[PDB]
Formats: sequence, structure tokens, C-alpha cells
Amino acid sequence: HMTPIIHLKGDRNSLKCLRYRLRKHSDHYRDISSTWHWEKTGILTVTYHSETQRTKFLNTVAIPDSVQILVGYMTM
Amino acid sequence: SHMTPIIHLKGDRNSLKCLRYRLRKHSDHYRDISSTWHWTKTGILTVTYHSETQRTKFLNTVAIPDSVQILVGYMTM
Repeated sequence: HMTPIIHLKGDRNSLKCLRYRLRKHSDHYRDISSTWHWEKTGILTVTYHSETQRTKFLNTVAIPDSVQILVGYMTM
Repeated sequence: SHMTPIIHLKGDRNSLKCLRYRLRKHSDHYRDISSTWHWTKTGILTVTYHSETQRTKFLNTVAIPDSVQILVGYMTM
């Protein structure tokens, strides 16, 4: 299905720590990936069960300025 | 953002790492290819293409083992 996601892009280390933090302290997401890349820059994919969950996530989960938030969709 | 054609390959991480190294040799047939990742072993490789033409080519010349699940789809970017 074409799933709503967001990709968090930035420093690989900043992202690894953000992933731990998301996992330990935050709600409003279905799954989150390991840090990956297509090198000091990376990507973290977060999936949602709906557009409303993704919106709740973006209205309440603190994400660092240095990490870019790209909203989007992908087949999974 | 545009809907980009892709395929995900899912399977054993070793399998995927080997296949990914092979593929890196046939880079003509795809746009990009990710490092191996997983949902937080069952790894995943994402391959991107600049057209459905190029994807269909890829799928017609590349050999994928049966234990590696091919998932065709798209993603925005």
C-alpha cells in the first residue's frame, strides 16, 4: 500500500541518537527504520497508520533543527 | 516531489549484501540503491529508477534469488 511516511535527513550520528530517542520517548508512529543512506549524511524513515497519526506526530514530537523533515509516501 | 518508481528487495541481510554488491555491477539498469536497512536479520534494499521503462529492464536482466522477496512500488521524493 502507498504508506504515509516522513524521512528525517541529517548527520548519521544525530540520526542514530534521534532514532533511540524516538523509540524510547515518543508515540504517534507505526515503525521507524534503521539509519540508512543512498559519507556522514543519512536518512531515517518513520511510518504511520494514517494521515491523522502522522499529523499528531508532527504536532508533538520534538525533532532537531539540524534534521530535515520530509513528508511523503512510499509503497510497503 | 514526484512519485518515483522503485522496488524493495527484502531478505536475509547476507543475501542482500551480496546481491547489492553484485548489482553495483549493472548500475546501468537503476538510478540509485540504498544501503541495507530494517524496521526497528530481515533487511531491505531500496532501488530507484528514473522511469518504469528502466525498471522493467532491470527486472528483465537481473537475477534475484527466491528467498529475496521483490516488492514493486513507488515512493515520493
